[PDB]
Amino acid sequence: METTVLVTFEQRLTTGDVGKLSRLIGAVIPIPYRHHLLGSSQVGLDAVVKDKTRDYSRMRARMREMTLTIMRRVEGNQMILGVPTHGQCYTIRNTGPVSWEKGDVLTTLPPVFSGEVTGLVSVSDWDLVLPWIVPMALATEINQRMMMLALLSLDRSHEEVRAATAQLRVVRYRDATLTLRNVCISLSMIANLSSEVTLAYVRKLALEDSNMLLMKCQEITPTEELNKLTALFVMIRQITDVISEQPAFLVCDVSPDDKSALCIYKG
Amino acid sequence: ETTVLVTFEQRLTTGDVGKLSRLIGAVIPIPYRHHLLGSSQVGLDAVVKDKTRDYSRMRARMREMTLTIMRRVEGNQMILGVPTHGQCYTIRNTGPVSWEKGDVLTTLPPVFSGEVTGLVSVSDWDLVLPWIVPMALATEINQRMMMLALLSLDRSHEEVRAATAQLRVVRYRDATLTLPEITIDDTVLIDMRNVCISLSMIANLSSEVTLAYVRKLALEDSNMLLMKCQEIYNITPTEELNKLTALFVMIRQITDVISEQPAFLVCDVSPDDKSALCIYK
Amino acid sequence: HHWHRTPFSCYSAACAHTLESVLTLAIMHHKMSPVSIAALSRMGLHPGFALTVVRTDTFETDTLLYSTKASTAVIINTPIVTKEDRDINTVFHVSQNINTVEMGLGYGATTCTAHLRRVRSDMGSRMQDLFQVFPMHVYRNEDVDAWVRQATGAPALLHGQRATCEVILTPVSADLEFFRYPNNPRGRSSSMLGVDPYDEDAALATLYDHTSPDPQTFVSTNNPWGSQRGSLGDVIYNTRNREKLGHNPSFYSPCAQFFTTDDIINANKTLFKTVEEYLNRSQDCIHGETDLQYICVEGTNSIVEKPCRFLQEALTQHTGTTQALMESQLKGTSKLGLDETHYGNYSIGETIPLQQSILFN
Amino acid sequence: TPVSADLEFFRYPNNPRGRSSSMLGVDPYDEDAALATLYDHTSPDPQTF
Amino acid sequence: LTQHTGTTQALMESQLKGTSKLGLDETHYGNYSIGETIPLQQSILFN
Amino acid sequence: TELHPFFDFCFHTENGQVRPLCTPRIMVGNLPEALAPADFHDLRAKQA
Amino acid sequence: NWTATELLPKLDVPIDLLTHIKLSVGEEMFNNFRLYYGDDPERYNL
Amino acid sequence: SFEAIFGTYCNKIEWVTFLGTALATAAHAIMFHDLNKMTTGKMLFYIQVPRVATGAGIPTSRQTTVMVSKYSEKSPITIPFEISAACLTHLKETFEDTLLDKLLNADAVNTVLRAVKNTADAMERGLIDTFLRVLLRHAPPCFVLRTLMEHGTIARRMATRVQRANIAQGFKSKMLATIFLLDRSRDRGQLTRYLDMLTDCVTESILDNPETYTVGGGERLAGVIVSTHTVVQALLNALGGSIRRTGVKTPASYGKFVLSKENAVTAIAHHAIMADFSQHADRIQQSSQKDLPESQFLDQRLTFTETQMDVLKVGERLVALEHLRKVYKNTDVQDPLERDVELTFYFPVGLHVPSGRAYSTAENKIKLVDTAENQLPTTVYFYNKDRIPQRISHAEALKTLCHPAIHDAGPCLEAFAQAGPPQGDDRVRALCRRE
Amino acid sequence: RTLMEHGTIARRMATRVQRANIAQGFKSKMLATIFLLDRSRDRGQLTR
Amino acid sequence: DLPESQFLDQRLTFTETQMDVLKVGERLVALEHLRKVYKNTDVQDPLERDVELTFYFPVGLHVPSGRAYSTAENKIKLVDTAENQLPTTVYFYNKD
Amino acid sequence: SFGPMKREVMEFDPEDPYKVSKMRKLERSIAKGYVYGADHQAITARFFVRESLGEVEQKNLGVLMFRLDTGIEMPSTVLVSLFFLSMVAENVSAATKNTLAAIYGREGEAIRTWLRDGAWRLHRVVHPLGCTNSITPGATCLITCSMRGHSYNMLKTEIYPLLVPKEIYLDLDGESTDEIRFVYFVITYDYNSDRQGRPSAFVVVSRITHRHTLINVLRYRFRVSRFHFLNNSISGYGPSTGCLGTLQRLGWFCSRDSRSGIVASRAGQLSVVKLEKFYVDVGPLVEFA
Repeated sequence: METTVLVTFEQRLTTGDVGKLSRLIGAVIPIPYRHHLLGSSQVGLDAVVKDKTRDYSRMRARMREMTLTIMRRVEGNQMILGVPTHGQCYTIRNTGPVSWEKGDVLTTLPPVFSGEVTGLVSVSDWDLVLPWIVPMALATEINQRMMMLALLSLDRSHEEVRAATAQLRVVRYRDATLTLRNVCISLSMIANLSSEVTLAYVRKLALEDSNMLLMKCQEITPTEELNKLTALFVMIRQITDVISEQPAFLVCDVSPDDKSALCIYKG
Repeated sequence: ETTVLVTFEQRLTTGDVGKLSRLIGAVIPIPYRHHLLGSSQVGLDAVVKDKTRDYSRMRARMREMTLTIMRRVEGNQMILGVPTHGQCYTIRNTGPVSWEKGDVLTTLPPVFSGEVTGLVSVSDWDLVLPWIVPMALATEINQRMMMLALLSLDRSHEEVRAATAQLRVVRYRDATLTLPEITIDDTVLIDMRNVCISLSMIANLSSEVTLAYVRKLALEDSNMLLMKCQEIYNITPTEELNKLTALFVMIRQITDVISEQPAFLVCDVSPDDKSALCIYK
Repeated sequence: HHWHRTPFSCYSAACAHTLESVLTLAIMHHKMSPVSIAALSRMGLHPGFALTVVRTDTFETDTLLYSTKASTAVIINTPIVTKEDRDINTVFHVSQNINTVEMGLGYGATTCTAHLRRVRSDMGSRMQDLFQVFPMHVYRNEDVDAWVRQATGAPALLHGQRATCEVILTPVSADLEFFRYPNNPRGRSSSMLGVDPYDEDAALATLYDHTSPDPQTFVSTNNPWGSQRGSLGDVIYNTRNREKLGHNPSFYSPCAQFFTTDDIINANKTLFKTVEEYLNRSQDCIHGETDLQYICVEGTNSIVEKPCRFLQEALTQHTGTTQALMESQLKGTSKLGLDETHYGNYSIGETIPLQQSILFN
Repeated sequence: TPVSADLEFFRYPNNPRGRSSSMLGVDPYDEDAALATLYDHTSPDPQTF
Repeated sequence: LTQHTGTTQALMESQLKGTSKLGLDETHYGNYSIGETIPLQQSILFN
Repeated sequence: TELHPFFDFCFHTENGQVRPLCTPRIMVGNLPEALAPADFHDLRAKQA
Repeated sequence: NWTATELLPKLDVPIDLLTHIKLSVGEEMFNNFRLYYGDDPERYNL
Repeated sequence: SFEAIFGTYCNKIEWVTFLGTALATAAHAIMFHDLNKMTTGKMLFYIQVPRVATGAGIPTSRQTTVMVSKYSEKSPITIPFEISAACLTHLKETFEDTLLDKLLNADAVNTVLRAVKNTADAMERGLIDTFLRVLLRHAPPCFVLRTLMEHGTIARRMATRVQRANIAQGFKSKMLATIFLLDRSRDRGQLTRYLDMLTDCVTESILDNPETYTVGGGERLAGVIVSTHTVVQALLNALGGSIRRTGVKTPASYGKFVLSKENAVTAIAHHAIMADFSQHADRIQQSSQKDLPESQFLDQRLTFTETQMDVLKVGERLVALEHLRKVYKNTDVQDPLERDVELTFYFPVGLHVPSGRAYSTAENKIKLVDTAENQLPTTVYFYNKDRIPQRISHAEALKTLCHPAIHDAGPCLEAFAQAGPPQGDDRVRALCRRE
Repeated sequence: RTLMEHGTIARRMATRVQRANIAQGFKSKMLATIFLLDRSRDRGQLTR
Repeated sequence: DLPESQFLDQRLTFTETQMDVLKVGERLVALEHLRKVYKNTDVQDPLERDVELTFYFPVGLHVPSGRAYSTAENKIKLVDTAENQLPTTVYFYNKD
Repeated sequence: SFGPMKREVMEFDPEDPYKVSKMRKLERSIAKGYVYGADHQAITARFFVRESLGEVEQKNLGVLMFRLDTGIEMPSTVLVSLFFLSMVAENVSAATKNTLAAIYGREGEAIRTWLRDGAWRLHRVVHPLGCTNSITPGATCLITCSMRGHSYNMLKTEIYPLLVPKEIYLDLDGESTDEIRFVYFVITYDYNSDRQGRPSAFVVVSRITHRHTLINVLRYRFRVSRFHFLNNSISGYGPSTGCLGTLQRLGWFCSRDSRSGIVASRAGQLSVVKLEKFYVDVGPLVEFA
């Protein structure tokens, strides 16, 4: 019926491992790029989870490039996938740590190994590590905790600041508790430079005030002047690239045992 | 309606329809969205020949246009299927950017490096198509319009022109385009205010951890971003959650000032790099 | 913590007086700053070390390939059709699911390197700029950073892609022996065929136990600065250490196939699965349409690699130190084989006579 | 210039401009890359480097 | 094509003393010979 | 010991611990004669 | 299941070797083999 | 004026077929419509060992018996082929009397037909390509196979360290002496010797049909040498007296793998197949181990045709040739036999000769000047792809020297702190507190 | 000869590496293939 | 496919003439004296063709002394004169 | 021969986008009698709704449903109508607020006054779920809620409209034309004293498609809240608030069909705006300020 992506099992999938793939019939699949044949080494997110110096946001910058795809059926030597048509309903499988509820917007995130390190049907270093289809309001929440832990990561030498971090990685949502760098440089370039460059621009604009809002906005070298504002706006572009989490689903109703949920596919 | 049959209504040539026969899959905007339209409305050219003619009014105008895809060009009938939100469509390249598979495309008014004959100036009317740029060139070319409008606030009359020429040759992927001799217009000014207000609130919400993060990092680390940005405690995390979140309200808005509408998201790019399967209007 | 370290005094205690020790102690007072090496080699003054430039050379080559009669059964099926809808150009993808069950007992096929078509590499003497390889690493001082990046590394091709990498080595090291015979540029030959077919601790004893002897010389280490774990060859040219560190993965590095600890521990699986690994994971090629040398992105050919990952030796080409030696090599129509040493000089002969063979063809 | 290396330039055949300006390896149609090969010396040199 | 060339007649007699070949570039201290690319001296001596 | 030319490395038995020291060889002659020999330094002096 | 090989019938074929049959499993021309010297009583346990 | 549009000379495509090509004498192509339902295919082999003991007091082994399962590896293919919806539009719409119905009806039909015909062409050439890539990825190089034939024969167990050291020496010597073979000037007889060496050091497989792939005269082939353009024509021009063009019988159809009534219930019951099941079960109700006369891969009712092939004779073993650029010309995909092979070179620069033990051979040739530029071997010269001398030094090598990853020590601190003192008692003494 | 040896193997725009090898092929083939009658000649080499 | 294309069906009445042949590459190739159609004409045979070739060579080219040397020293033994030590002239034979 | 004759069969299935959906539905409608829910390009979902939530939506049909993230773990997901959160917003007249507070409030609701007015709107408790058709009154109300597409009777007999209440609509009714008309949904806060304000809700229709040109016509309306948004930025240092406004796509309709109406319910009637051909189409959140 729909779009088709076949996955050629370069590794030998034992019938018991097929028994685990035949349980994940609904589950999402991160595909690197839309093509009809892909290897099992392509299919999945393990090629993203792999570097000595690889940061959470950089993986999220990679996964945002990866096309979401949905498992259709596992026929032995092959995995059949469907790139989901936008706007249609899809039975995706709740392989995240969070129970879904009727009406919620679901966002793909890379799985975090903080207290919930997980693998799959692995043989020869390839498992099928599966992205946390997490609710959208918690997806922004998880992002904010990761940056604030990293903004406080330099001041480990204070125990009180370390006790501020000790509360911080405790993430608690409906029926679920889980534990959790240039992006924080990007946070700090906006925090410091907007403090200094706006003062010559508030006092000039505050005379004429159409929406009547510049009045309490005041209450709140031209080459180097633009050089600040260039490296102001481009760092604002860099953080907004890794903030707007591009929502992926809308669960209409949840199948019982919370394994699956019919989800109309959005974005 | 979706399928838009188009009247040419001008005196076209064989050399006209031969060009569109190879251009099947191009992006044409229509304002009215009937099944039957004429080429006075069909096409983007009929508003880029205005008399003021700055990027400030052309960009805000054509977000009320409705984009279509060129189909079935034989003789005098133009089938323009209005795309639906979220189906896969292929698009022929209208502007020389290779579109770099996997990213979001947008709508750029007109090249505005001169006035390009989009098809052929037929009866002194050409059919000019929008540029469809991969949203990085779109945001950057909209950034510099406000960069150089903030510049003209605190310059007298020449260090604008000595610094616009520094910033107008935008060397992007396959393209070196030109800022259109930046005219200070009020659609920029109403939104340059809210940018200056958005810069103000981030200074308010910067709660001395988000502030000092680079200035604490330069003492420990030696990074390329860290050295170029040299020239350029509290036990209240729950409050830092809300201040960072309210800071994220601003930066998702001040980017949205200079960003454009997300549009055709690349499925695949041909090795010819001309026809590009794309989803998501 | 002293500036003057021990070999100053332990040189001066046996130094030879009268106008040469007086000045050579002041030449031993040359700084080891990066900008000192910069100005030093800039004025041609040779710094206190000797480096070894390594280089790959890509040869586009006809490979003949015998295959025995009815070796492997290509089991196939009916090529089935699916239809993707791209709304004005619909695409019928068509597929044939095929397996290949193995041949017999032995290998029923063999590849033979037969005829060089081209040399994609130029055999050039470009340098691998670590300012571009590791783009993140700069100095803590703005001024020194700008001085270094204007000292070096702030569209054109005629012989195919340029190829290079780098190793630092002590200036004692025997050009008299070690460079005459083809080796590992790490200094200590780490060949996995020498070590036991699975023993990881024995393989680590080959690589980094320098109290264990070197194979194939028994002089246990030639470059201590670039053979040890955490040596200078190791912290830069291993991809494990290079990936602890911040680098660009795009660049090809002929050092990596020597200095990668883990990628040569993984070539310690059972002498025939060794060569099956050599056939399976030979997907580290060089991209075709690039000026310099960037790795392949998505394969498409299991190329035959070099004897490294298999024999772990790099060749040497003809290497005359002075043009006196080089013009006495190529005086008239002569070979590139003479090993000749002038007192402070050397001519390292080429192993595979490529300067003879490609001239012949 | 009298110092010019016969080793690095004169025993093999080369462009007597000193900088090799052969237009068979360059981006062919690109006149800007062509002038980068010919007259831009901040650009590297073909055939000798 | 950088032709057959001698800086000094010493080098030139070293090149063509007798029926010998040509391309011996053979540098002296300030004196240098340049070897011809095409053996035109040999081919015009021959044919 | 000789991990790096420009830097010298050895252990130091402090108060209960063999801590390493990565102390930079500041001059070119801080290398041993085992690595930078006497004739090499003299010959380099001639080059200067 | 190697009993399914050694107990059921087979197919008389000409074989080939690079080196040696007992080195084929120690130098591992193939992995997941079975080697046995005394005639196995396990195949008699059905 | 005129333009003279002359005859559009539509060059018709050259057809291929997998069984007609010479690679199918190494292949054995079998249709099996539940290959999309297998896990794999894992042929088990029972080998009675060649058994011998002897002597008095010689350590006599007991009766070794080997069983060995070989697996199947996939490589499935998908090409696309596109039809324009504007091309399908007139086949759907089909106007009344209009140039479109007269010509572009049949032209949209022919656009479809051309897509399917180039699709079948690409399916056959993708089958060519995948079988060639399975051969290449499961074909170790010739010097490797030569060394394994030579020094690995007598070694019974897992190989000894000394033995595999000589195996490494054998790979080294055979690779250096035996690289770029046709590029190296070799005699006709010596190339015949090396092809004898190839076809002897390779191992002729299990499946062997007396009916197919025999030359007219009952003379059966033994495989094929596949190659590219220049190497094929150089082999032909070398061995043209021995290479005789002959029509060779080839199967004109595919083999079949069938699932029995029994065997489907077997695959349902415990998710496996034993091939040739009823041919086992008749042996069950007979005396058990009577070996089967027609295997599932050997009972093949293959139709047959002939194709003109260039066979030759090496090792008294008839070997076909293949010029596979006949199927790879004008195709996008490069030949997998046209193979780039990179090789890594090293050389020293700046490397101080130890002057105490020094000397000068070739001082008869060399007259260098007594300057320390000459006395320190500082720069080093070389030839490029062509004979262009190329000078290298620390001055050109400044791009790797002055970088701060040299003058950092963080990872080096970490490795030296982790890898502690080795247990040499000189070190154990030298453990000290001074700095 | 250079074109038959390398060029039509690819079909796209000629690679920055490949056309450089084409230039080198012009050099080598021209310097070995200029004045065939005047250079040394076997009857076999002439027929080849 | 058009079985009669207009270039393809150029029917030509046939005759014979004694010509040269060669069996090269199993592709039969004829020869032609073109001199015997350019005999005693003003227009020369265009296959007879001047082929210009550019030749460069240096003169007065100083060599740095610290890397300078002298091979062929068994062949040469100059007068120790700086007229010999600098290049000033450059010698080369003519056509003859 | 073989290959191309098989590919004609996979080619010549023309005139339909797949002819896989339409043909294979018929071979199961011949099998099972005429099947409903199959000639339906729009997209629905059946939801378990209690009797205390069953009202309004039951009687008058075609109206929004909203999920709650109520901060209590056991009933954490309460269905909310667009009529229902009129007892939260500041826009709604207190009579109009207490009209529908007395419809819902009969002994099964008024927690949801106290855990929406009290447990404030963070504009993340509400989720635009969709619009209704075909309520199932029984032991449990079972609402078929449409997701993408129109709300309509089965048998395609009547397009169910969108029942927008009047108070939430006319304060951001768009301009007058006859085109297609997108329905957006806007939550605006007046940050005055009580940590969120009285979180004001809006159903806004506009011809404008683009994002920042749409929030600019909100930058006209909401200066009273925007100047108060700037106020608590300096009225509280350390404490901050969040978003000023929150925009999301909710659907569209045909804009000649925009006409007023009324629902005829318990506790009096309620003046609404009836948007007839309402294609439900939920969009993403646009947090702005």
